[PDB]
Amino acid sequence: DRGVNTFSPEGRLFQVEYAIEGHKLGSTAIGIQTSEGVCLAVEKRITSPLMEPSSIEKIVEIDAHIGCAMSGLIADAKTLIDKARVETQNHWFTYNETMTVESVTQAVSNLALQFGEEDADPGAMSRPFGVALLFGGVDEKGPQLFHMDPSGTFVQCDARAIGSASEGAQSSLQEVYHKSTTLKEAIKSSLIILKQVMEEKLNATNIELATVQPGQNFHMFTKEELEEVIKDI
Amino acid sequence: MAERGYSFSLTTFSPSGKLVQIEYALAAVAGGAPSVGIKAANGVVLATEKKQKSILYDERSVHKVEPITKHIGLVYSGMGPDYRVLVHRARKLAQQYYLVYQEPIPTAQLVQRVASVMQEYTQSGGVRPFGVSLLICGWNEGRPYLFQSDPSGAYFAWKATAMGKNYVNGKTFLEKRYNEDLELEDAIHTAILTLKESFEGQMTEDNIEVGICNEAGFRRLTPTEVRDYLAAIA
Amino acid sequence: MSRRYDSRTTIFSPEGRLYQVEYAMEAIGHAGTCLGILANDGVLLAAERRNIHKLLDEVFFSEKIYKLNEDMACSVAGITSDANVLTNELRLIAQRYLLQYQEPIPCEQLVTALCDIKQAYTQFGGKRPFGVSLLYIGWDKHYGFQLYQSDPSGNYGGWKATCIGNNSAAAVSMLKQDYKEGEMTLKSALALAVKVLNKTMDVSKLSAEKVEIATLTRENGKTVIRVLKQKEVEQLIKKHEEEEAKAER
Amino acid sequence: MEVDERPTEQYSDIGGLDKQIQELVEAIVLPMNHKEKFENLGIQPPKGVLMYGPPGTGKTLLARACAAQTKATFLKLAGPQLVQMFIGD
Amino acid sequence: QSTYSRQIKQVEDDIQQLLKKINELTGIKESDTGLAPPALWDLAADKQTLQSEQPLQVARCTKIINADSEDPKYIINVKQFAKFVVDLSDQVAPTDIEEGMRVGVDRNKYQIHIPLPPKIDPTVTMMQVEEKPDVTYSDVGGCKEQIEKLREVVETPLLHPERFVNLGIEPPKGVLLFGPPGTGKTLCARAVANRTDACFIPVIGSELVQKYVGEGARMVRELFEMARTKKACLIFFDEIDAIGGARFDDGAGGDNEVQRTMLELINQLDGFDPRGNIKVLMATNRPDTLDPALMRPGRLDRKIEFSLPDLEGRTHIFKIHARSMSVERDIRFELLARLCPNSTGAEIRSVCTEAGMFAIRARRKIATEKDFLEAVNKVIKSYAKFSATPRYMTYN
Amino acid sequence: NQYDNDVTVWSPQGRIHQIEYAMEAVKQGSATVGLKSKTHAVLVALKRAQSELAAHQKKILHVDNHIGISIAGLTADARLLCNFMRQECLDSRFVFDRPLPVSRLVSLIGSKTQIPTQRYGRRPYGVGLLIAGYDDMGPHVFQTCPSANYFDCRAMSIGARSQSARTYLERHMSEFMQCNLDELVKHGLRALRETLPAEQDLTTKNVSIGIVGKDLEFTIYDDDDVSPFLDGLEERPQ
Amino acid sequence: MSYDRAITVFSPDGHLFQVEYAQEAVKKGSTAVGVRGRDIVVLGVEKKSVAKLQDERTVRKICALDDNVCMAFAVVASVSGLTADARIVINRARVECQSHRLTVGDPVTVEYITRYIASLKQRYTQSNGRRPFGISALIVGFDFDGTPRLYQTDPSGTYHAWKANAIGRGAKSVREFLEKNYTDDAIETDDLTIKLVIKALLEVVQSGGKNIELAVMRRDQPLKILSPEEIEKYVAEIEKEKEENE
Repeated sequence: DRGVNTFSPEGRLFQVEYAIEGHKLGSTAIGIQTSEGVCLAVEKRITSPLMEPSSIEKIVEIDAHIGCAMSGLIADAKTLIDKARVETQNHWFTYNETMTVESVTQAVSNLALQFGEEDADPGAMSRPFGVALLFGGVDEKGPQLFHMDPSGTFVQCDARAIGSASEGAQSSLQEVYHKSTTLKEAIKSSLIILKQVMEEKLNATNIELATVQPGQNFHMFTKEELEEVIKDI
Repeated sequence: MAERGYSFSLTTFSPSGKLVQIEYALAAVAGGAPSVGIKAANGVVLATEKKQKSILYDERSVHKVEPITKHIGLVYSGMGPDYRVLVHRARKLAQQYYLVYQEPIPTAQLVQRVASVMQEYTQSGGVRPFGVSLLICGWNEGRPYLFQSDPSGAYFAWKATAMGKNYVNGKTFLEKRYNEDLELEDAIHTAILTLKESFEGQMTEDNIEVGICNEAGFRRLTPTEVRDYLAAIA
Repeated sequence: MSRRYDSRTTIFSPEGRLYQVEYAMEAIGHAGTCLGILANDGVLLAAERRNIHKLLDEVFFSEKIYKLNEDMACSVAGITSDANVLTNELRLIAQRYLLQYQEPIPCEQLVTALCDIKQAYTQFGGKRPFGVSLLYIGWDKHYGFQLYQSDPSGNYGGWKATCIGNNSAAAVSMLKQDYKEGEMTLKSALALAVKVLNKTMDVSKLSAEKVEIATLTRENGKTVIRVLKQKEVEQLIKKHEEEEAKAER
Repeated sequence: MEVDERPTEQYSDIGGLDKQIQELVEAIVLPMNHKEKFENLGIQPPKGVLMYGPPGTGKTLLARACAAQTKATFLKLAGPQLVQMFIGD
Repeated sequence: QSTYSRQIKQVEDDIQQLLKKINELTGIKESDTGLAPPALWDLAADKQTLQSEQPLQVARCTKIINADSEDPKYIINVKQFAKFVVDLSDQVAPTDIEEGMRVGVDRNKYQIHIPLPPKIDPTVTMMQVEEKPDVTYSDVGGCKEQIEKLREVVETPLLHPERFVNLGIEPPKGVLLFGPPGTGKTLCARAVANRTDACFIPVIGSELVQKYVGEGARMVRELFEMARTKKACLIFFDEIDAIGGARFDDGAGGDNEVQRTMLELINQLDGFDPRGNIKVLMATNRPDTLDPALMRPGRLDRKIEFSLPDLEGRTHIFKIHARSMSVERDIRFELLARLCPNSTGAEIRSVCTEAGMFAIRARRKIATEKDFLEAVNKVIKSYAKFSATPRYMTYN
Repeated sequence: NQYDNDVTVWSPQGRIHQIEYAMEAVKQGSATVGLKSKTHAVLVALKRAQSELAAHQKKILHVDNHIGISIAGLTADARLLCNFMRQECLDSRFVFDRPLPVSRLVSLIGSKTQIPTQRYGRRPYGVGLLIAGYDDMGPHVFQTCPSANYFDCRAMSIGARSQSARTYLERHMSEFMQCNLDELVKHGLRALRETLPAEQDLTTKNVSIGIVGKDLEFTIYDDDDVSPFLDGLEERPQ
Repeated sequence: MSYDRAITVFSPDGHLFQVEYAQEAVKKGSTAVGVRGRDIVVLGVEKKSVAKLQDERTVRKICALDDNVCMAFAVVASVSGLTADARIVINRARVECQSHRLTVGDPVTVEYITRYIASLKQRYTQSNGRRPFGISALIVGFDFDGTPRLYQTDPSGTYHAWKANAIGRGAKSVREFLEKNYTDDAIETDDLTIKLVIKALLEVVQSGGKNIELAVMRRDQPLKILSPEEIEKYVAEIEKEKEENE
């Protein structure tokens, strides 16, 4: 086909630069790291009032103590989560300790660029991934939020938002949040940017929030407990 | 280390009951060497153009008339390398039959199995099917038989057919002409006359090569003998 | 290069479907026709050989209809070349299932399994899908007498009278018109089979050399698959003369 | 195309690549005036010089500059100009 | 309505036929167009008929050749396309007859009666330059940094070359404009042209490439020369992916056409004489999709950045677009700006306008806050989606 | 175009265009300085972050407690080579039990990164590694490219306008072997600023430090554990 | 999985050419609506194309992936018939379903199938010879909790829980026609769900209940595919009803 080895004279891939535009049409995800937990926010994308928030999630379990909220292209997120889930469970038998939020993000980051037009294998691709994932979980070093992106780089962040506008959703988050603060203020800060960047506005079946504290397991929130977080936008 | 290159289909269906690239292969056998085959009904005789038109030919075993086994012989028209593999494969197939049955491979069967590789090479990318067509003889069922296997992999059943230069014209002349109930000696005489009609230029005995299949078994006629037949008839 | 061509074999086209799959159907149109008809106590296959030539020796008396098993039969509609490979795969599948099953191979079961291979190539492997639609006739206990039709597209169909190969639209209607659901018995059906072949050919005049007729009739304790000799078909060619009158009347 | 000098853009606009400057001044300017010497030695005066390299090196820079300074009879021809929309005119 | 439409159809047909006769017949009815003030002019007009200097034939001076033997020789091309050599004007200056200058020459004697205003030597170059409007900064969104560089590079050296001497460089021969489309680059470009008092000549790359290549070559050279006559000018080459596209020539494609036109432009950039204080401005998607061969970086100078509005960046454009417009609102400029995703400036500008069209729908005549809210939701979806080719397989 | 994306079209110099692009990829990536002594090896790398409410990504990666690597370029391409370097070093340690020389390890990496340059339709990687190691001979800083070509240097700097950093390094080349662990870092800091504009010097949170030896085990200093190694720098030597 | 070109190359649109082309390939497997009841979760398909010389089994868009999970397919388009390309997604889906029964022997979950399918499509992208997919499935089945499930998946790789969803001939359009028809009564009453499926199919197809074949699946009993003849009886009443909601 038309070049999939394509470098610019600056020295980056055109194809990677193309990958971001896909994320922008997709879903919106907020991850905030708190001292007192990690809270994860994600767009459910309502479009009927018949879609049940308790039965279906897009906050999903990597481990029983670790969560990941997805953004951008949905199909692409699933492939990264299934390899990451096994790596995590295999880690638990062997070490007998929960996997660092950083440890899982590094593994997925390998997949992002390895593409080429021909000589492709499962470890390689025909075009780079356009999803950014927010892996949030509590480990022995404390609550951490690590951020993985389409360029296949891992960075520690105490607040990252990626969605309809990646940089836009992160600039709203830069104004509100402060580094060290209470759980309710972090949960409030995640919802608040979310409705403004989106076309869609804040409801209790519009978005999905689940919170991981340290000393707790991953809990996906009940119908009532999802509605409690809505009162403070 | 590793090779790729060409692995997508190279062959596209044409509405004619055949693909484009195989149709072109059949022209290749036409520009191939003249080979004639007539079933005499008491053996089959097959005759082929010995030459590759350098006219230095010194054959003692390097023939294009080859015994595969006890009662199967092959003469071809078209490509040399493509043919050598079919001969090597044929012995392995004949023997494959010889192990199970304790008789070698009937004409029909040998054709089914050779035909499957020739098609294989079509559908697959990075390969091309043979440029060879076979005149296959055999004695099975208590009757001599002669089959034509084309470079496509299709088979056409023939009691007499001609290949090489003017093959098309060759088939119509045989379809009308073909004979049966022929003595062994006569079998050679008819076969040489048909070869005269396909093949141009000089014939002596280092220009044409003849092999016969009968009850005793397939063998390949000595250059002295061919000459005596050639002279005899008008 | 290889990166500057198109053939859209594994790649989907603007159509939403591959070129290679659609083209295979065109090749099938101008190649000899195969039909299978249902009778009350058997099933039969009748086919037009790919040989339009005036002289055949009959080295292989299966040049269209090959009997795979003692429980099954097939026809070829398309190119004889892709058939050769397929014929060899069929002698193994048909007998393997039977070793295990000890019951005459179900007509449906066979086709779906085969159709899976036809589709496998077009989707992956970078090979084109076989240029041959195979018409399977068989009998199993839990559907009864059957005819199933195979495509290069991986489409299967449960039929009682169908025809594939050349001028198929005409042919299926012509089999429906003469032969309704469950109407016609095995002998009278063999006649009907030749009558449609005479009309529909790539090149006219129906002869013993151009046709091969196969019967599945259940004999005393065994289901017997025979390909009829030229001699028997000839008695049906006169029967086919009688049949033309009979359809009309 | 008719003679009238084209300006100097000077050779003291490019420093370095000295060796290359010497080759251009010898090649182009000398056989033009000094044809007698090219004949004396025994050679024909060139049928031209091709200046090639990567863009921006000063391939054109030296030729135009040197030619004015020396005083020469300068024809201004441009390759794309010569091609026209009428066929083989 | 089938029976009702026939009645109406016949009645018009008859009335329409009758009209043809009336119109033709009436005419202007043997009147004179000139009226009363031209009567005195008729008498003049007759004197002129007798005279040999009238009528003049327009021509153009092609070339200056001296082998003088009367008064200076010039070869002109007559518009019957016979070349004739004429001589210095009967009383007018030799400094008015120049190469590429128009001249009026007698029809009966062929000598220069009077020279005329210059240029008519190309047919095509005259066609390629089009009308010029002015739009001002008010109308073009943003006071951003991206906006600021366009002015500094274009306005300052041409307006005052003094500043550019002080620094110790020449005013740019070349200038590069880059940034993806749908940002108001052309709009900004119009806006600096008025301030600078530097004439902008718009040019289209699509006219330059043509079936047979060579027309575009002569056109480009002639175009530089015209601009060179103008003092402190800009030749703005808009929408070019001919003089703007990839460097490559297939050698049986339309790519041949591109390569001749580019190649002359390189010759022009350096010049037959240099181009201090003359700017050519070129618009490309980004400088990496522009030639490394046509880009010979010293001459081109500064590359002026324009980039796709940011979320903050679009908050800024939207206040300008809104303020310029007459609108009655309750909701604020920032909210709606964050509401939009990162896409283009163009969707966000259309919101301001679409709210006015919803007002007519709503049965108001000016916008309101609810019209505004409605406009973001429809606009983001509409323009972005339902576009673009669904393939990027098997291209060069 | 498409003759520059082919890994089977070459220049008349005999250079494949795809290898040429692949070297530049390093150069757009952030500057890293790697130095050696005769007791230690120091990796100083320049960081980046997405936001002010974030900590910077370690560009120093942990392999073993005797060998350590620092990346400049694409992280995802980096991670495949990283999975390869960890696999070989650990192998060496189980089977041979020698605290692997740098010099053997880089040559094998050179083989792998060369494979896509020969493959049709596959792009070369475009990340630069300065691999710091300590074996029983002493420390070595080897630099491996996106091509096979690998360097044994006393000090090297790769990235933007990296030639300028080498000049500082060459003036203090001898000194490096005498100096201490603490100083080797400070001389690294002073090289790293030469690459960047003279309008800017380093700060505490854009410096990552990776220290290597077997007189010490491997350490990564992040954004605030950087400070003790950082003190002692000169603002833009020209 | 062997080719010599990439299967797709990326665009700055952020669409995959092959997944969108696949969506049309799955509307070849015609229109399918499924509604979730209290105890019977029902899906029905468009066209059986009856000529009484055929079998009804062979054209089915209803495929049994297990004996307690079943699905009907489509997505968007209007393009020509062909069961076959869709049938291929079923053949992968049926292994996927069956491997889970080996792992968890209770009636296998809908969620598992949908998730595996989204990831399965991305994976095919990566291999140069493998043809991607992009389909929607109406997954019907039961959990080990005995509660009804109707799930649906999309070419965008995303699966959602629903009380009624329809796919085919404009996915959003058949779905919206059901949104009107839905009331709170509908889902608990067993009788009411069946009528919803038949009104949606009756729109795009002429003379249904010969081109409407639907299956009910139950908490305790496996897949039952109803005869067409008993479905026609419903179609006649229900078509009276369909005009009323409009």
